[PDB]
Amino acid sequence: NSNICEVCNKWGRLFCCDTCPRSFHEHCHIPSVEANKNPWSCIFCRIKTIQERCPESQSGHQESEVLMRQMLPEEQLKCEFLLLKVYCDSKSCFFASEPYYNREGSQGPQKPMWLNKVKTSLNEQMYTRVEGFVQDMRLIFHNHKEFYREDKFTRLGIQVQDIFEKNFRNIFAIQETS
Ligand SMILES: [Zn+2]
Ligand SMILES: [Zn+2]
Ligand SMILES: [Zn+2]
Repeated sequence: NSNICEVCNKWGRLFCCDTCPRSFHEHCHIPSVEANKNPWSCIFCRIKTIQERCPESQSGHQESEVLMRQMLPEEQLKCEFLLLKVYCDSKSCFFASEPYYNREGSQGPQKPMWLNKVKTSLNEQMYTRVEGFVQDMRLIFHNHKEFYREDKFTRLGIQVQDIFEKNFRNIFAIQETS
């Protein structure tokens, strides 16, 4: 196995995947690494198994159809993985915890959102459809863009949204277009 966490790339107290070489800190993995389970397969392995069990699940889909899906186990899992993929980029540190807003010439968003709040919402099964999770994810970056205006710090929002959107199209097998 790897000697660093796959998500945050740091050493420490790591839990090792039994079906691939990846390793994780307890609360870096989503869901948090399970108490027992021998052997244990990580989220990457579990997502791979879904695809292998239903090869056709990789044929192209319409975003509109994906967003209306109910958060049954497999969609719950895919959303956990997509969130994990955002946390894997170091730039996610800017969006992880609860933000605050006091900048001259700007007003805070009406509905603040951050990655840890989405993490909790997923953990407590608060979303009934994929749409709920994707809306909150996109809100994080949209709140950022609006608040930071012409400061070049706005680009952090663009960069992390691009990671989200690429991984969304990949995980949910969205039909490729120009
Ligand atoms: Zn970690
Ligand atoms: Zn694995
Ligand atoms: Zn099948």
